[PDB]
Amino acid sequence: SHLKSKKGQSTSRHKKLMFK
Amino acid sequence: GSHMRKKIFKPEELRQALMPTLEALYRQDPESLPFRQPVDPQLLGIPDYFDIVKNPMDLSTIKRKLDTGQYQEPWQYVDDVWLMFNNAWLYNRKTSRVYKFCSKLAEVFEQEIDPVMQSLG
Repeated sequence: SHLKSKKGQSTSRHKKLMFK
Repeated sequence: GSHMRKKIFKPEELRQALMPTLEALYRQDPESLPFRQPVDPQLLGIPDYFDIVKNPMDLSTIKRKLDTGQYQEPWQYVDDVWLMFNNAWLYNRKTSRVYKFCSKLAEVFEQEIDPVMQSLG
């Protein structure tokens, strides 16, 4: 949307350097 | 606590035992290439690094103080080595792209520290 709407932080599934 | 044996004998005699274990942990091989380029909250760190690492190092740092008389005592050396290992072990899975290039350093140095008498008793 135009402005943020209830987003906050998001882990988005992040497993240290075992993926990036 | 007490009842331990990680002093071996003298700081210089340690620089010696440290050499052979340097050949193992630091064999200038691909297994020791990514160890000096770990991760840290200062640069692309990983979620929660105070319970799985707290104070990580780079194989090049502990080496800059290993050849010298800074970390000749297995207590200090094994401390950074072990932590430098845990820095890439507590969350490196058991067969992914993180727990491998360092697992050969943990298995090759753990055999060279006994000789260093850090594991003497």
